[PDB]
Amino acid sequence: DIVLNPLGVPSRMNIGQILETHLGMAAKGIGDKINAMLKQQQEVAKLREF
Amino acid sequence: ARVTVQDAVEKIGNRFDLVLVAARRARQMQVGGKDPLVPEENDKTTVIALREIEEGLINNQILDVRERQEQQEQEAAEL
Amino acid sequence: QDLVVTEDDCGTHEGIMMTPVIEGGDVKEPLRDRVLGRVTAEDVLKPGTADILVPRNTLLHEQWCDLLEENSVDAVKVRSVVSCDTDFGVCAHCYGRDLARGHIINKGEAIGVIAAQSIGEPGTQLTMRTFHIGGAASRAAAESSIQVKNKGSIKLSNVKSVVNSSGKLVITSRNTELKLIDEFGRTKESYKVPYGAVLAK
Amino acid sequence: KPLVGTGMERAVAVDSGVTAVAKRGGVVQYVDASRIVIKVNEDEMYPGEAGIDIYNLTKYTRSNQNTCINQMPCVSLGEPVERGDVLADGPSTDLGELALGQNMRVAFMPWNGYNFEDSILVSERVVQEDRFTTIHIQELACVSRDTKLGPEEITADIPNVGEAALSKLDESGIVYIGAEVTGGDILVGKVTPKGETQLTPEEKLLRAIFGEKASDVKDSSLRVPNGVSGTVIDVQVFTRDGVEKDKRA
Amino acid sequence: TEFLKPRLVDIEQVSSTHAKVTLEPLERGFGHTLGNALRRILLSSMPGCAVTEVEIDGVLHEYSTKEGVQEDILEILLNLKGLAVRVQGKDEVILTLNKSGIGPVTAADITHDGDVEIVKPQHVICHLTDENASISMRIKVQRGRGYVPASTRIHSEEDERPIGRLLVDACYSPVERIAYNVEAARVEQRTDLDKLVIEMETNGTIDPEEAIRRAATILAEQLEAFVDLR
Amino acid sequence: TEFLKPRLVDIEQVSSTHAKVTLEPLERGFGHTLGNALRRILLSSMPGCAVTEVEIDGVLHEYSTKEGVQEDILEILLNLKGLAVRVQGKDEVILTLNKSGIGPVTAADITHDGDVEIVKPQHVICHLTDENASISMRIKVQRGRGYVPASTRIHSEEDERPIGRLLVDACYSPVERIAYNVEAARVEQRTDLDKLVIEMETNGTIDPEEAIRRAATILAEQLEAFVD
Amino acid sequence: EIKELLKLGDLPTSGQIRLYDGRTGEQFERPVTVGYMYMLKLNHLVDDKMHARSTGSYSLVTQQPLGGKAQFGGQRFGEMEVWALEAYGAAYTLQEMLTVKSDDVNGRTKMYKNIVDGNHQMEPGMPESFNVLLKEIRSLGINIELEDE
Amino acid sequence: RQMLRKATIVNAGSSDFLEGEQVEYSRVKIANRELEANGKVGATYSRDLLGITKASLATESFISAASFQETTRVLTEAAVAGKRDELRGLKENVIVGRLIPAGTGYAYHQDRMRRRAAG
Amino acid sequence: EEFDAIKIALASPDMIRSWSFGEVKKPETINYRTFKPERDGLFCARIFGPVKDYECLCGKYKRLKHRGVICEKCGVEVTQTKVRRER
Amino acid sequence: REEAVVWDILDEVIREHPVLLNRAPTLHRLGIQAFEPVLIEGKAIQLHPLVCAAYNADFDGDQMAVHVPLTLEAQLEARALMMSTNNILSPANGEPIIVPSQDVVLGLYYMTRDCVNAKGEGMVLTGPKEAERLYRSGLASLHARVKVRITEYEKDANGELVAKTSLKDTTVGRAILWMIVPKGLPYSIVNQALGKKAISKMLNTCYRILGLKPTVIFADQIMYTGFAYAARSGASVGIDDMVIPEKKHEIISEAEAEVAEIQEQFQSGLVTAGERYNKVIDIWAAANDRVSKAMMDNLQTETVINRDGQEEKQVSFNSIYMMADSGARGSAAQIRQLAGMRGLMAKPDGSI
Ligand SMILES: Nc1ccn([C@@H]2O[C@H](COP(=O)(O)OP(=O)(O)OP(=O)(O)O)[C@@H](O)[C@H]2O)c(=O)n1
Ligand SMILES: [Mg+2]
Ligand SMILES: [Zn+2]
Repeated sequence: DIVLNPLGVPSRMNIGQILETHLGMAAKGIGDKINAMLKQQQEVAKLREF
Repeated sequence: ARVTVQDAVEKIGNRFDLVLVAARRARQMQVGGKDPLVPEENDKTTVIALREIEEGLINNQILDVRERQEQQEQEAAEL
Repeated sequence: QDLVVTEDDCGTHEGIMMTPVIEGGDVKEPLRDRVLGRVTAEDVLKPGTADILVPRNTLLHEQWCDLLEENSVDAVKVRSVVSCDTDFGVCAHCYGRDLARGHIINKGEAIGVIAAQSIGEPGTQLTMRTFHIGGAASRAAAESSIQVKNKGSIKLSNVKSVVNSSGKLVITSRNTELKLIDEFGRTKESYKVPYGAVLAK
Repeated sequence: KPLVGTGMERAVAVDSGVTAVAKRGGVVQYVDASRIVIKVNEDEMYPGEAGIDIYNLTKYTRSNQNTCINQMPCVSLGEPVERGDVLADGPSTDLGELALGQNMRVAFMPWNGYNFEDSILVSERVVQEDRFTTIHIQELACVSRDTKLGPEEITADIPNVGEAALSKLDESGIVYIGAEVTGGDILVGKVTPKGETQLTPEEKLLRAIFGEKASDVKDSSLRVPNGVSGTVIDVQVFTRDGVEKDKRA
Repeated sequence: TEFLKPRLVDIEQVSSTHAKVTLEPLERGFGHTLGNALRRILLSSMPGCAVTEVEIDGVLHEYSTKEGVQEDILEILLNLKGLAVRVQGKDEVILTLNKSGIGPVTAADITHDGDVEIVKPQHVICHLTDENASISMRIKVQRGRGYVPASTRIHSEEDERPIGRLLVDACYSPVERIAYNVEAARVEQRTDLDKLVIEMETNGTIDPEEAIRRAATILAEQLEAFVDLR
Repeated sequence: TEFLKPRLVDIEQVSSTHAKVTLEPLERGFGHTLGNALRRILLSSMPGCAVTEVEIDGVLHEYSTKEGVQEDILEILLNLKGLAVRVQGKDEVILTLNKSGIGPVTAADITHDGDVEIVKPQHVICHLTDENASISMRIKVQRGRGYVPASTRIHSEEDERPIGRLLVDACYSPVERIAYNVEAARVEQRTDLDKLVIEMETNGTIDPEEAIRRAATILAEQLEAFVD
Repeated sequence: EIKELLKLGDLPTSGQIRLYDGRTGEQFERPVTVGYMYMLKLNHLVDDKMHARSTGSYSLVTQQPLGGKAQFGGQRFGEMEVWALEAYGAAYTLQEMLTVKSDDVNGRTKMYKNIVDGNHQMEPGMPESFNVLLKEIRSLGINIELEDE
Repeated sequence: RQMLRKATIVNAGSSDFLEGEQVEYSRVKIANRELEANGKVGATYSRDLLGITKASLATESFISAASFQETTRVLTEAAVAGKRDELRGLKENVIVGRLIPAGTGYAYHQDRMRRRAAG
Repeated sequence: EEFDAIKIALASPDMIRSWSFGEVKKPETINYRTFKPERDGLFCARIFGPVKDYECLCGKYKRLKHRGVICEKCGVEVTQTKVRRER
Repeated sequence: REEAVVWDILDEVIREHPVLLNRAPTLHRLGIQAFEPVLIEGKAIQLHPLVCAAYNADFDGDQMAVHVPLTLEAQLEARALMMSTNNILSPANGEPIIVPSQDVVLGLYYMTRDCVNAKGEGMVLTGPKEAERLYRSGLASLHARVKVRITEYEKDANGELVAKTSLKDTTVGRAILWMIVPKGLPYSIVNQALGKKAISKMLNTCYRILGLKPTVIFADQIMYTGFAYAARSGASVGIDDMVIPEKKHEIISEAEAEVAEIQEQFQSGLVTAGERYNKVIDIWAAANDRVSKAMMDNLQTETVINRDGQEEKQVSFNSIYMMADSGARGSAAQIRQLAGMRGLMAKPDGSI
């Protein structure tokens, strides 16, 4: 969606934005797994497990 | 020129005098409707005067000499 | 505000002797760069006085400056704004090159304004700049020992020291300048020795 | 919502007061894009008054910064809720959590100088999905004053005005609700009475040519500020007690 | 020139929305050449049908709220943007939707017009809360291409301004996602020979097969200009 | 579909080698679509002739030095890569170069051969220092396409490979450089519209104007599989 | 904990991914950090800050144009900005900015007429601010006269 | 150089120096050039350093002095001296909205100074 | 107008009188009802000039035809309103 | 009514007409510059990157004043005196102010900088055209040692240029940059890995040898190639980039028991507040340098890459290290606070 410049991070010393980005992708990673399981209906037992 | 005016500075020398001389010539074409020595090529009067200075056609001394000439022709006509 | 280039050449011989800023071992500012773009004053030739090397009123171009470095000239009287004779302004020659143009300054240029702006700008920019950008202070105070980088012989100018019972030269001058001379006999490193110092040699 | 949050998100959204929160709880009797009625549970429901809470939601209203304040219903028809549950979301709140903007797939890398000094390169998909699309609600007033020459009129009858312009004004001289407007369109027509307008020979010959003398009156109409463009959601009229009300009022 | 043409081999249709298309044999380097060139047209240039104008009775503007309806008009419009529509013959069709009583208003409540096909009849549009509440609207579906926003369309024609028409964004582009993978086609002699696997993901309307045909057609049309005029 | 076709507008031919081609009008995004697709074919798919194998007498490998010759064998081979050759009939021709005495050995010293045409006869190949020195070699030119290096030729073909046959990179593609620039074409109504500026640079065996025609032709031949 | 969560998503522990350039189709030559940053659109829209003015209303005493977009104002040409023109050569640009562009009442109308007439000549005058200054100093009871050539 | 503008004078010349008047260096040099050629009473001088603020207020243009700082005090001292500002500096000309005596304006300004010699 | 220099000097009582076009005796600004300048007040038209271009206060002389025509009745010169910034 | 013919007339007027851009604060004269305007759809002013230095312009919402020089004289003073191109050097120092930064630097750095073997180590090409075709073909890397035959053009005693052809070891990348490099300059200019510091010297050199128009063209070319290759590379800033030295905790516990021993010696009697303040500041100041130099050895190199057979040491291509070494953005001081130790902070009084 957005292309941000790497050179506005090490100078700025706000490393929070990069940790937010890594975790944000991990959060969305798990959202993408749940989206895939809901698209295929699957088991309430299996969704509950994951 | 088009991009940069360094060549026209190299002809006359003083950036300040370059501007006066290009101004004077552009005013002639702007008001008098003096015909340009270089093809216009859709160029504004500011750039044409700089072209003429670059190629070394326009100059403070040359402009003064031709001013005297047109002025003496008009004196001749009045008398 | 008033200071403007008024004349081309006042025809003055007078100027200030510029030497190379060689402070703290590594030359801080070379003489070449310090006299890069200034009007040379007084026919200054090479050691052997029997043939002129450099002329008088001549713009110090990068080429002249490169020649200066082969001969290793240390000191050069150059024409300056301060010593210019021009009344109600200054001469293009006393000033020298318009640093923004890369050639001799144009008569009519408002020099004073450019000077005030150029002294003023860095201060105003370095205020906001280093401050929002840094947090902590990265100073280094360990000004204990002078260690010399290249071999040579110790030269102490302006110094009055007393020998202590250790065998060692303990300095008691306030202004003390230890220099590092090579072979040929040029000054290359400097080192401000303080008061209360123990010299090794 | 923010995908990477802290937990203060919910606290801030609730305590700000911009969210409607349930005092009594119970089951929702009736949802609407305007109102929420909850039937209270007997355990908190007092035996004195009727036990039905009505929360009226505030719809699309102007802020001080001319941003938009809109409350939407969170819960569905016939949902059981406890005390301190979020019943309706305020403007920048997701199901109870505080949502100041929008999370995006971001990649750290240069583009062709399009992200030079902090400059941002965005995908068209962002614009298409109307993410970061925002609606502003600015209030404009037209004041009818009384001058030494005479009272100003809010008539649709305005000297020297196109029928294009007057199409959008109704009988009184007020724009219709729902009407889209753009800079220079007249919102409320007004005219400033002029006393003995001493025109010049050029104006006297002009006024003679079109014959549009148009009475002793000027044009001081409230018109949309230049370049700002949007839809009229609401109109309000404040009149003095004694003066005869407009048809539109 | 030992010219070596590819031909459409396998069409896995995982779903009406998602479809994978293997393509072989491709000569070395043509995998990425065709892969990206097609991806670009398939995203920017693909033609489709989408809701342009909506007129609800008793609704003057999109910011109001209708009684007996949970969703504000804006939210209803955003649901109509997601309404999947095929027009067979005409370029512009106006569908009518009249529904009453308690229930989720679905896309099936629109009067099925002869040529028009609603791909997702269960698509949610409106939730009716009170039984006395009735909603009636006329939804105009136009055919176009790419993405034409209501803001770009409120500064062009606007010959007639009927106080009561609501403009909503139209995603005429049927293609939602596209990626191409170059895999090796271990060919009889050549190991540099490759296959092109195009994973397409559309909404309704366009058929994957038909869309690829159209995109390759547009590219070949644009090449006629260069092969022809020198 | 309001289809919007481009047409070839200006062909500045700076030289037979270098030629700039402006193209308009292009719809948004087609600048890069057509720009890159063409760049890839014009580099890796333009067919042509180039020196593949070189056998010099008295030279067992490319790392040796021949006496009376200024350039090491590697540097000689690199000059033969730059040798511009057209074969008219055959796909493969072996040309012979025998020359002696002091002077810059040029491409004209190669024994003609009827069908084969050397585009640059003044092309420098070798400098001979001593007059008693004579150089003799058999230069094999094959027709192919794109860029086939000796490293990619030894990994695929492992058939006959005796010592002495010097393998050199064979730049079949007549196109030496290609770059395309997308500039804005402020169009009657559309500011979204762009122009495509293709700056080509071949050697002179193939004409840029004809090479562009050819590259687009190969592209349209691949679209024959997709019905229309 | 974040890398452990990434493994649960089958995403890379580095949180860097292989990316392909949309234009060329070729891959970027090193992995790029991708993920989700929560982004905010601040109140500062270009729509609002954008302003431009050729000629407009003028101030009561000083006769200079007003300030601010709401008053349709000319940008303030400050001491700082004047000094820049002083450092350069630019004497006509400076006089312009002092006179026909600000106070000079006769000058601004006359030069407007010239620019529509396409003459591009200045014809400068006296800035009305200076006439005020004089009146303000005479109001103090100091005789301040203009002495002629 | 601008700091070392002024100089104090000892003794008299053919002008009004006497003990310890502070006059600008350029103007006393001008006097000394004509004095040395003609003779008259020779005048010993001594350059004075002025630090920036006072150096700017010591300028013989009172329009520049007023615009800088201390305007009330500058105008009382000028009003009592009956001081006449001939508008030589840049600030002075910018205030009256004229051509700067520098850059482009130096050509025109030097033409006006020679128009002072005749017509 | 084009001048050489500027001089500043103490104002004589009589110098001050020269610039003046009358003595303002009264604090009266304008009339509350006809918002026009009062007699010999701070905004007096008789002293500083006409409020409107080429028009006296009592309104007897109008238009650019009447030039410097001091109206006998109210005592207001028919000139431009600009004068009230200079007198 | 904003009629269509009006746009065409407006386009005709703006042609060759310079406009002044100004940014607050105007500290020095380059805070005003003249440009030839380019009419653009959209409400934002577009600024050339290379002049961002003089304005101190960064695009996180800064605004600029636009002014139109009306008279012919004012137009000429803007085009000759105040034009961007004509104000390349600063009024203070002789160093140039206009120079590529950020992406333009990152791209040229990525191109010039060398890697071990890579695709097509120790190959022979015939000029930069063969190198480029190889890189575009995808048979050679930008950082791979390759013998090339570049022909440099050196100025003689007169105005005539002398031509010299010679074989010099270089990367593919630097050969391709040579194509942008005007004739007159030595190939040694591009033969190093280029940073912002080297590129500034490159443009100054070109200005003093060749002149203004060539440096103008060369500057534009550098910008185009830099940004184009900046997107071709793909540098990113990961959390793993800032690698912490393994030996931080040791250095710190050592420094920490040391300062502790001097605080205990404070109650004893060898210490004033000033003496101990100096001694503690000295201990921590040396510790900070130690941990920083540990991080920078571990980060700057500590690249174990297997050369053509065995292992080698070479410079790290860690993203943050490249950013710092190129001079693109952060300095070693910032990266100390990222990956090393943040250090001694100083109070508003200035006392630490
Ligand atoms: N009160 C201020 C703020 C900013 N500025 C000017 O605007 C510049 C940019 O300000 P800012 O963008 O906040 O600082 P940067 O150093 O660019 O840092 P960043 O944008 O990354 O925060 C400052 O250096 C300064 O020249 C100023 O003059 N006065
Ligand atoms: Mg900023
Ligand atoms: Zn009267």
